[PDB]
Amino acid sequence: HMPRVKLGTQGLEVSKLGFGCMGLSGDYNDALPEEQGIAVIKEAFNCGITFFDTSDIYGENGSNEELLGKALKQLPREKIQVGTKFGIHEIGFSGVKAKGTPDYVRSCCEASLKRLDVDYIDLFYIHRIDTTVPIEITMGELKKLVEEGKIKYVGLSEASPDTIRRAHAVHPVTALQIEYSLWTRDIEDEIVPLCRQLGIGIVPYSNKQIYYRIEALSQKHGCTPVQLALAWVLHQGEDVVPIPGTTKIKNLHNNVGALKVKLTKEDLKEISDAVPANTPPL
Repeated sequence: HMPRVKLGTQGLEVSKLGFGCMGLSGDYNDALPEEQGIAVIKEAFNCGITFFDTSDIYGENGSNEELLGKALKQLPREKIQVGTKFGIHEIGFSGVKAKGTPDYVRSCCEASLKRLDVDYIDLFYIHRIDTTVPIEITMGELKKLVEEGKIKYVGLSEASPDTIRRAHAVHPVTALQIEYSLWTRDIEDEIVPLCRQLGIGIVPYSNKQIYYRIEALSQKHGCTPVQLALAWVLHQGEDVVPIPGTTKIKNLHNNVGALKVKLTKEDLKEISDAVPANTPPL
C-alpha cells in the first residue's frame, strides 16, 4: 500500500509519490483527449496517489487546472491533495516574467479555485519569484488566503536561500519544489540543509559505461533504470516527495512500482557513485 508522509510541519500529509498533471494538457497541436487525461488521474488515485500537481500556466488559459478539476468530479476530493501555482505572468523572447503583487496573488488563487471547481487549494505555490516585489509582501497575501481558508499550505518553487528564509519568517513554507535527481544534486549543498532546519518539505519535479552501470545496478535491485533513479530520490529522506508526470498508464505503474525497491545505505552510495534570484530588501 502507498506509504504516506507529512510534507512540511504545518499538517499537510501526502502520498509518498505525487503526480504531475502538466503533461496531460498536451500541446497546441497533437495533445491528449480529455478522456484519457481523466483516466490517467483516476488510475493514479487507484494506485494510491492522492497528491496532484498542476499550475495556472500549464495548458491553455488554465486548461490543465480545468482538467484536474474535471477529474476530481469523479473522485473524493478531501482524500486528495491539490497542489497548484501562480506567478508566471508571461513567457516569451525576453524570458519568463513573474508577478508577485498581492492583487495578482488573490486574483490568481480565485481563478484557480474556479477552474479547479473546488472550494480550497491544499498547497498553493509561488511558481516563480518576482524579483521586483519583496517576498514578505507576496507571502503576506498568501497568509491571508490561508486564514480565509482559500488555501491551506504555502509552497515555493526554485527560490534562493534568502527568499526561503524571508518567506518562512512571514509564514511557514510547507513545500519547496525543486529539481533533484542522480544527475542533478546542486540542492544538497545549502537548499536541503535549509529545508531540514526550517522543516520545509522537498518536492522534486521532472558515457554508455554510465548507462550500463545504472542498468546493471537496477537489474541487481530487481527494477528498471527509471525505477532505480526514482528509488534513489525516494531514499534521500522522509521529507522528499517526488512528483513524476506521465501521459501513459504503463509509465505510471512503472513509477508506482519504484516504491517496492528498498535500498540500504551501502546500496545508495553505490548507485550515486556510479554517476559523477533574490527579492529586494524591506
